[PDB]
Amino acid sequence: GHMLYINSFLDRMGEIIRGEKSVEEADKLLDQKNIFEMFRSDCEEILNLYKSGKAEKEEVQRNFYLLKTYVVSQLSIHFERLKEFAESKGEKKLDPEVINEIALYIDRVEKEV
Amino acid sequence: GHMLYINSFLDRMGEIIRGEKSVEEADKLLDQKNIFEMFRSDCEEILNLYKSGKAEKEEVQRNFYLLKTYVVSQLSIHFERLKEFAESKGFKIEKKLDPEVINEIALYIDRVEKEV
Repeated sequence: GHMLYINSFLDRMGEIIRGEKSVEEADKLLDQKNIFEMFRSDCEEILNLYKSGKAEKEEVQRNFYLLKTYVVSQLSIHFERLKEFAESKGEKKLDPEVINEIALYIDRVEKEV
Repeated sequence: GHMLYINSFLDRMGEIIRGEKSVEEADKLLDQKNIFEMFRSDCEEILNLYKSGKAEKEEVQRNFYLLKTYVVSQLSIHFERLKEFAESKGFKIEKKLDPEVINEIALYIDRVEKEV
């Protein structure tokens, strides 16, 4: 697989950084509970694509591999970047242990595939 | 939204790391000339999804944003990752990636991003 990559957190960060959406939005985004939920929804959406045959299994597997690798390798850095982007214009953080839980959840959901 | 994200370098790297492809393949992947041509071919595939109506302009705009930001901010890291991976595994690579080449790939994407 080679095309499919849902990631709501990443796209929403990009909207704010490109100045397409208000920096005020960083506040709900930088909330670890909402972040955990965003990824859950991503997982549910990707899985629904597989279940309905709309995306082939290999594209959904690629998306899960990318999503897990994003959470493990980039999410902590991105959160801090966006936290710093926001503050440098006028709070909370993301516990490494929540990041693990997101990775765990993606591992779980995927087993279905 | 958005679902589309073509990136051939990222996927091939991931395939070598996962063991789906031989480590023998890292050497070809990490030739900076092949790297530049790979991103050029990706832009063209992406442009053709738009031009064949398989992806809307905002999907391909998302792909080019991620691809441009991948090149400027992740491509050197993944290059080094893969070297470090091929070395441990016993196939040390004697290739490097010019900062200037990174710049020219980003700039090239920046170029085709300006559309159709």
